[PDB]
Amino acid sequence: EVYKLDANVKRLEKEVGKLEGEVARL
Repeated sequence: EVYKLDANVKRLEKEVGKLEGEVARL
């Protein structure tokens, strides 16, 4: 369970970062 969750969070970390990056200049 934990092994998968760590992977989920790592991916979300990247995805939220990308979103924060795209709305950053708006």
